[PDB]
Amino acid sequence: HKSEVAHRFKDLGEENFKALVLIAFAQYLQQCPFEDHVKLVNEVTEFAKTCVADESAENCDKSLHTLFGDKLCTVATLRETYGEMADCCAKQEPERNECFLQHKDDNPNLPRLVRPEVDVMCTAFHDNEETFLKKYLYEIARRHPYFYAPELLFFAKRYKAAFTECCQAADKAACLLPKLDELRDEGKASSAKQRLKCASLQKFGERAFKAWAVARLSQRFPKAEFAEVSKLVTDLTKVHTECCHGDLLECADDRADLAKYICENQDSISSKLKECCEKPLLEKSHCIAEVENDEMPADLPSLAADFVESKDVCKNYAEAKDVFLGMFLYEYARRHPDYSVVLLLRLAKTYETTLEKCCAAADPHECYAKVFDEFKPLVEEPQNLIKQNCELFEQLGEYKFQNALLVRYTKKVPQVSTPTLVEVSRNLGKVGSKCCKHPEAKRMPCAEDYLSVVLNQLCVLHEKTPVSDRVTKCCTESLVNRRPCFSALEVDETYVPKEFNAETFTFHADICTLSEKERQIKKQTALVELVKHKPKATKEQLKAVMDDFAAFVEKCCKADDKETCFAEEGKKLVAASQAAL
Ligand SMILES: CCCCCCCCCCCCCCCC(=O)O
Ligand SMILES: CCCCCCCCCCCCCCCC(=O)O
Ligand SMILES: CCCCCCCCCCCCCCCC(=O)O
Repeated sequence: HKSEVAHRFKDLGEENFKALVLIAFAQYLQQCPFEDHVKLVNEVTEFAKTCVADESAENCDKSLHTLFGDKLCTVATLRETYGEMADCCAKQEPERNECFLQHKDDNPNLPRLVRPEVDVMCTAFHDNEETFLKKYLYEIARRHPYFYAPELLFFAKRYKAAFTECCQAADKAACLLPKLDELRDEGKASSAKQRLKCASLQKFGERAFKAWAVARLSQRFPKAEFAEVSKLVTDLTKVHTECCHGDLLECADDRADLAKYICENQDSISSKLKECCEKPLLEKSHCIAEVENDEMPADLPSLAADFVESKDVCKNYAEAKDVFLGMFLYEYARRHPDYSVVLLLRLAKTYETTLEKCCAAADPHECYAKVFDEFKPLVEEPQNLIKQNCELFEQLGEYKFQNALLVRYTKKVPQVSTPTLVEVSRNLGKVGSKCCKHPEAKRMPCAEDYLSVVLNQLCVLHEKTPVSDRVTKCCTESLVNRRPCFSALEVDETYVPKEFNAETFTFHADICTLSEKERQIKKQTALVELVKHKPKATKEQLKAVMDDFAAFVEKCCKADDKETCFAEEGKKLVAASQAAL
């Protein structure tokens, strides 16, 4: 263990080191040009090979934290470009690394990355493959300076995979665009989850996080003993607190540790793990954390012995409340992978709340014998909406369904921005497609999964530009109560309808040109605007107007002189709708 650079270069491989060095630098120095970092990276790599050859050589003894610092502080235009940051360089180390972390900018002012024409990509990718990929790695890096670097590195390679396949396929855009849309979407998702998880830790504190993890880890490793789960939860909770804080190496090394541990103690934890524990350093902890729920033990009791019918319960509770409730959750979670992490927390919070009454009451055993009764309705609420709504998505496909929701929520929260209403109805809709194709024993996690990100995205927009007290309530409640609070929203019976607008219901023959996506967005803005103009309108009345609009369109887009039909027939539609409503 002579040299941390040498170890990390041996550990990683040149090609990975190089990628990670690049992502590291790109995250701290977001206003420098790609070609500058190639210079850095290669300067570091060239250096890193010295030490691999002879860990005694100049500076090899130095700390990665110290060599990264020294590198940063030899950028000349550093005060010019960044200003405050430069002042960090005047600190001797331990603080200096902190000072660079402090003065990172999350969310700079940078132009949106344009996706080129398919053919430009494939061509460039052929012409010069590495410079193509790293360039774009450099661009996502600077735009997400707090994203775990090897996770990012993992996407680059799924990216490389998608070029390698489709730029040798006759119909390039037919292949590539969905693959890339998948990845766009799967990275915004990921890059939100991290922001949520960290924000959850600061606001709600370390306790609740452990609660969450226990439920989770127990769902995943049901054969493990509660102490093992506790060992895991604990270290895992360290890991999130350190990775949030933004130190790459602390986050990395901590994670590495945990992967060693899990694979060394493999038999104690999960059968479904051999696979992952084969994969090399970088992929290990990624893989572990993605992995399937292990199959549950056949020989499995009711909980009721240890948590209802035993005496010694109030003693066992009071002896250590958080550990006893831990045990409750461990036992309840591993019996139910088909529950949402959050569902299981509603059980524990409800349980908790009874013992607070019943251990302090005259007859404890009798104050609480009817408590798993209290769970019955808590488990059915999420189960029912799933059945109800996945039934409804079965009737009307993804699209007709999106419009069902678009009506639903526009009624509930009419004050929302119309685009905002369209995007979430659209996004929700998609969840329906994804999660409803699973069986019932597998739906409720999937949906928690998705809803949680949508529901957050929702609440960030709202944080920035507030529009509704009732929304604010949900976004400023526990991540446990979040989804129900939304489900609890009712039709806004206060709402004053919006002044009719001629232009809003005028359409032109340009929509017949537009892609089915493009069209649908046009149609769907209308439907909202319609809902916001005549909210007191019935589904029947609405399916009426919607069907007319639909015929109208397909009349003027199967007609000579399209433009003048849209002005004339549209004149009718509006008057005849204005009427019916
Ligand atoms: C001059 C030195 C600059 C810093 C070097 C770049 C940092 C790369 C090291 C990250 C190692 C990641 C370890 C994998 C842990 C995991 O499984 O996620
Ligand atoms: C290894 C011990 C883990 C500690 C387990 C904590 C048990 C608490 C379970 C109830 C859910 C807590 C959610 C936070 C919000 C609240 O209820 O106040
Ligand atoms: C920026 C703020 C936008 C807010 C959009 C308000 C619309 C509410 C959407 C909540 C969807 C959650 C799914 C709940 C399922 C249910 O209806 O029971």
